[PDB]
Amino acid sequence: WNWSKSW
Amino acid sequence: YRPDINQGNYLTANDVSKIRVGMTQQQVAYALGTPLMSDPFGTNTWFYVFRQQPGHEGVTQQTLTLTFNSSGVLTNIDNKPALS
Amino acid sequence: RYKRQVSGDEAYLEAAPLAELHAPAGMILPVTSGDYAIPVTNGSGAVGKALDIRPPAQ
Amino acid sequence: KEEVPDNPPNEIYATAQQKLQDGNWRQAITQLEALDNRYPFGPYSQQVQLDLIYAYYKNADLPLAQAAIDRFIRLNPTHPNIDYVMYMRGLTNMALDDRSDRDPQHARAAFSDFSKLVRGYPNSQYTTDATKRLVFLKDRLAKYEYSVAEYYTERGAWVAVVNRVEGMLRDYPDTQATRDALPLMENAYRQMQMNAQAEKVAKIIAANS
Amino acid sequence: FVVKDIHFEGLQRVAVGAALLSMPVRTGDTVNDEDISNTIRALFATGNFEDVRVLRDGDTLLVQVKERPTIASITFSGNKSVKDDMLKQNLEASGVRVGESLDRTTIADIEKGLEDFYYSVGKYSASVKAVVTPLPRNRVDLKLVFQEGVSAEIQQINIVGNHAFTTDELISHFQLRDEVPWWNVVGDRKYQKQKLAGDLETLRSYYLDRGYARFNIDSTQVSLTPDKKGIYVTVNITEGDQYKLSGVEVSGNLAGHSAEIEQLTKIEPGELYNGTKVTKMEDDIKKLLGRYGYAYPRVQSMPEINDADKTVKLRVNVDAGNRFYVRKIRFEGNDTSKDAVLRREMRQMEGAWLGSDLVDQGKERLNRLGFFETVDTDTQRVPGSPDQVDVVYKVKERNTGSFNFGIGYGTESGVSFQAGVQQDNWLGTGYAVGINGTKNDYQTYAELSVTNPYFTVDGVSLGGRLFYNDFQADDADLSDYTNKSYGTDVTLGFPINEYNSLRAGLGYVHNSLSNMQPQVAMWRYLYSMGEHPSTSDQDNSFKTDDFTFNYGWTYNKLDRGYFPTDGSRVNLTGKVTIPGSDNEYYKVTLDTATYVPIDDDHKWVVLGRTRWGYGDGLGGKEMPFYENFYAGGSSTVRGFQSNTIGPKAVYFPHQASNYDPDYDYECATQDGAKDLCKSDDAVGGNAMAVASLEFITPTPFISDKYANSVRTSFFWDMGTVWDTNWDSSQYSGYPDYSDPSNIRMSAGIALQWMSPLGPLVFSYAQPFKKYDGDKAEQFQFNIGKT
Amino acid sequence: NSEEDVVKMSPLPTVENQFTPTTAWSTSVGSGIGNFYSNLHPALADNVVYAADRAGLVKALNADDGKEIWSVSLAEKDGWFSKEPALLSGGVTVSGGHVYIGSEKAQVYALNTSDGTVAWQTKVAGEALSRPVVSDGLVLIHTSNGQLQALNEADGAVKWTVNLDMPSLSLRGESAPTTAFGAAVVGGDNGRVSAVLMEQGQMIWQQRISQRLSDVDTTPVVVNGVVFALAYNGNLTALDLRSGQIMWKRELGSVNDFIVDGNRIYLVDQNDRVMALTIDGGVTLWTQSDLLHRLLTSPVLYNGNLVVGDSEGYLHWINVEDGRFVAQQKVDSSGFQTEPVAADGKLLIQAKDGTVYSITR
Repeated sequence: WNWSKSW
Repeated sequence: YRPDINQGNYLTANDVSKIRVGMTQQQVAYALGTPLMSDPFGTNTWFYVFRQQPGHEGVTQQTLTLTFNSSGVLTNIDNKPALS
Repeated sequence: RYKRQVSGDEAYLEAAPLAELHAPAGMILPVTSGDYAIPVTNGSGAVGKALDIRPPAQ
Repeated sequence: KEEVPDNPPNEIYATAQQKLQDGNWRQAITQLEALDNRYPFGPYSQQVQLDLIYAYYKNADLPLAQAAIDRFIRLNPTHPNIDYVMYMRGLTNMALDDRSDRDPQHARAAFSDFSKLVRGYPNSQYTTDATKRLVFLKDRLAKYEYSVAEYYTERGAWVAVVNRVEGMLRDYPDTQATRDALPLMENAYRQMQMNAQAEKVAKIIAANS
Repeated sequence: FVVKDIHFEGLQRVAVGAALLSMPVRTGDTVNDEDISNTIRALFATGNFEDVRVLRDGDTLLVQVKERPTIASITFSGNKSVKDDMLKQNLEASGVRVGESLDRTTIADIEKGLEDFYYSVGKYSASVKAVVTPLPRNRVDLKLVFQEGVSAEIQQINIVGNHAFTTDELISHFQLRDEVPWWNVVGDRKYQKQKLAGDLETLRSYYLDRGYARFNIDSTQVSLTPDKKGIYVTVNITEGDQYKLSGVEVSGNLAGHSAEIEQLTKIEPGELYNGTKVTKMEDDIKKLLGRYGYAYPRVQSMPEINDADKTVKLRVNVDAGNRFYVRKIRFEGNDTSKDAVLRREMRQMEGAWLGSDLVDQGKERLNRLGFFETVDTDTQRVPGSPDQVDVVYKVKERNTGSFNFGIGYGTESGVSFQAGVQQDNWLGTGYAVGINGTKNDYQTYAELSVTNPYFTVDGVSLGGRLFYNDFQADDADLSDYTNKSYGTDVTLGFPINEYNSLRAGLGYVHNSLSNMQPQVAMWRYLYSMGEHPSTSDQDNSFKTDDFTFNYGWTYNKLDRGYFPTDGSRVNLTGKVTIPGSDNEYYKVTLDTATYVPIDDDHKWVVLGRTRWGYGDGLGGKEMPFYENFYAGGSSTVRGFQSNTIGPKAVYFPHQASNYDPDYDYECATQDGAKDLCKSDDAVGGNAMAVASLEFITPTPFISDKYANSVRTSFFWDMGTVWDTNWDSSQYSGYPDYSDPSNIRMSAGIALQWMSPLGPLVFSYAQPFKKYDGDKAEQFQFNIGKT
Repeated sequence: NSEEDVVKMSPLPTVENQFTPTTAWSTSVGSGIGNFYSNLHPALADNVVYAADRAGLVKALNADDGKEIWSVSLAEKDGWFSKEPALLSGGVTVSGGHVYIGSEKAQVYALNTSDGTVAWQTKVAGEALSRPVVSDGLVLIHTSNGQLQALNEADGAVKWTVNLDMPSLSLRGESAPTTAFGAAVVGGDNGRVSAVLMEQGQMIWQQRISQRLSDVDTTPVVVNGVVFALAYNGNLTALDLRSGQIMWKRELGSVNDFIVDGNRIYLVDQNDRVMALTIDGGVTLWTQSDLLHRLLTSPVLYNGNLVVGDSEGYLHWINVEDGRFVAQQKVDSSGFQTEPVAADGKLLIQAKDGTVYSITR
């Protein structure tokens, strides 16, 4: 999956 | 490894032979172009440098120094086809 | 934001004075063109937290 | 949500002034915005606008301060106390500058603003601080130019270094960046074998340090 | 009517002087009906008044005017799919904004404007309602109630007039979609004009690349169903016959480069006309002319079509411009990233003759950096100079930090969690710091990395990395031993060709091994290191420190990252412990993949993969058993249980930890074991050789619209792992594990694609050549990519 | 993640059945027209019912028992594996021992009523979305490019073509011309009702009856020398068949067809309001707004009552004199979209699953 939320 | 490094005016080896001694700044500017370097320290002089340095092939430079007079008339031309 | 929370509020810096550039004999330094010039200002106003920037009563 | 009771302008203005004196900002913006919206053409709208500009600037909402200052200059070019607005615009731009390598456009805007203030109203009370900030901004711009020249010396371009240092000498002749960057121009001339110009630059360097 | 005084009734905001200036009529002049009407019209058009009434009193001209209420606030309700800020921006652009006046007759105009905006964004049945709330001080509040409705989606993209290519094939490449399966990731199913234009251009390029020079799109239709919940698209076209390329001629002011240009326009007589090759030829001529100092070398192609013999004869017109010199490269918008970070990505050099291709390369590189939302270029002519420019780059910056947490599954590794926090532009300096961690069925890895991508202006990098790695062997189908290691690393990197990338560096690694199951393989290596542990128990421990020098090399020619169809990747890696470390061994590995398309559309492909490896000790010692090579699994040899190929353990007779019946023990002492004991659990060997031949074919039973997003392969993998130091003389009874002729093969099928859960790969292999001990596993799969 | 509609679908009305309807037979055709928007529907001729599906299949059924007479698949197959859909979208028509069917590939097929063999097949300018009208030994097709073409019944070659302007955005579907006194009156997707001579295709006249606003006409009808034309989101109008001067107009727009009987005009507004206007001046007699936003179908006058389908599949019988519901029935669960056909005392309707239903009482 791999979610990627930026600061 | 690096990209190509280019600097200064592009001298075609044909325009440089098209300028004699006795013309004004306008004619030399029309022939070769506007120099990327000058002599700001008082005296009037135009340095057409054609320097290039591609990927690991050394540096090749052609220098052309034009010395004008007080009235903007070409007085001296000094050509160095390669750098020592 | 956090970078501006210090500069905006009170932080102030004083830099070194400007000194003219001497021209050796037999040559002239490039003309200045006066693009970025600092005119001489008389008087002694406040500076560095001594100058209140609160709006006046008008 | 920070609702403001429909009190008369006098009481709400007094509360806003007291809050400004206390040292609290976030609420002052709310009260002043409410007052201005409720009385667009009120008896003292201009003073409320000035207080709002001050609160916005000191609350770190610089874009709103810029917009308010632009509006104030547009509407009232002849306001007797306008020098304060120019000084506040200069402060806002200089704070947006917030790092000498990063882009200087805000430093340039601040320098232009402070120059206009000093040349227009030289007898005001913000003139000395204006000049003290102008000196620093000039030095910062010169440092940025010297940074670019240093990078182009690293890269290997000997006509960008010469041109940029010549531009620095043309625009910023009496700063520290120029005196620190003259050797870069000397080296650039030396590496292209323009020994006469290298000697001229060495003459310039020797006569100073 | 002579006027002696002027008065107004109702002026609150507008000043008396401004109003007097507005009205052409002035005090002390004759006034008639025409003047009054004109003044009333002027007041009406001012926008500050709703009703204007000008009447003449006994002597004075009294004016009754109702100033429009001023706008105080705006509210929205129901803008689920529309952001409030952009809706407010649209309103203010339309004209209605805070501070100004509100008209009581322009409500319909605002309603229709918002309706137009919703029709633009996709919702064709949206409704908007405006509510006006008066408030004291002649103020007004405008509330908007939105019923967005159901968005309209594409139901069909049809093409009529195509006889050579089926509709599904042509639609496969379009951006607009009509079928979006749940098990695939193809895209949304919405409609936008820009997408339609781009897709028409894509179709034109699709035909023009096959020689249909006379191609022409007659007309495009877009239709809605009566309920406005579906969109039908049609593209009436007309395709001609295939055309051959007879020849090419170049004419213009080439600037004395005909000899070097006529070489670029060589074509085999009888080639099928192409649209991509002609564009590439134009680009090559442009690059040749720009390499000589020209900035804007215009090039045009005007094909001549002869239908009698079906021949296309190009006519290239080349207009090489005049040189322009850059004087300043200015970057604006980089409020965080230092100037050098942006400037070191430039191919164009300040102080040099201009080149458009170089400027575009610089813009593309800045985009590829990833710190900027938008990078725009602007070449501004310097005033007073005829041939000098300044190149300005305007960059909008992102917040480059990131958190990320991923989950994956797979038979090879079980449930695998990953977490990480990364900063790619640390303080705008260009350093890319990060902390990463992974945890799967048989290890836990945690690293802290700090990379400087431009340690030297040329491009040489310099990275460092701390890492802690815990490895449980028993959970990976190996002999029982737990290995907790930690260490540092520093590595350079020298990009040398844009494909090759050397890299050399140092590193320090400390390994603590414990809970080692007695067997021949390790205690042939423990004895080398001087250890003399007891083989009757498994309460062992061994700590080693190594100072390795890691070198490598890469070569990445693949054209596409995902589903490559042509190219070759090679990857050589090494390792060697410099003197002073406890261990003394050298290790080498070589991975290879090569794709060889066997058609013109790159649909049938041949993929050859290889993986070689060899390592051994130097000073009379052996390679550590925790660095061995394991073969077999979902990636190396499909069809064999992960880490099963190679030598098998030969356990000693040992007492277990806590023996208990009903539990299988590796022939411990309490089972009547009195000699060396065979086993069927792999140990890995110090020499690896694996190969794989794969035939990639189009998916057979999938509709051609999205049959290019699923890759089907028929593969034949083979491999072997052997232990070179094994001595066959002493252990004669047991199999010879030092023999490399024991090859293991397995053929089967493989499917791969991308699902919303991540990259899914499935494989079914039937090992038709395996030796005693090997454990087969027909069905393997990976989901999610950690 | 949620979805909502601007207009709420009206609740299913409750009614008492004065008569109990039934279902004589229900044959299945392959996959019906699916979820797409098509004009495909059955037709009757000499006690036999022809039906088709979007896939390409065509079937002939007995109108009394549902027995199959013949079946033919029009999807060309390039071997035992590949099978390209035929995309039939032109309403089935029958005349003189033929079965004319349109298509979305700009093809017009003319099957034989005897054994289903293709008598001829022609290529037209665009997607032949309209009903293939038949008259004066010509087959009129209204493509999706606005081009009205007239194929020959016997040969199958385009005899003449007339170009009608097309807008940027339009409503899916095309108008089927009605022919009267040797002239075909057709309404394009540009809001223009135009009359064309059949001999060559000379535009006799063209009138705008419209009012991003689109419109469509969908088969204006002719009676006693007056043409009634109803334009979507426009206004119903009565035009003179000879001059085109607007006789009377009324602000109401729809796409699905209407009907005229005696001195009454029963139509279905776009908002699903079954109304009955008067020919003389268009003064309404009654309105049945109880089915608002139910996505009705074109009404059919069966046994003096309007039968209309809907999205859920319920079939409603409503009276004529006053507008009171007379009955309702649950026929299919997929839903009804194609117009019912009433003829020879037989009412037939095709669902979205292709299951042709025959209704009675």
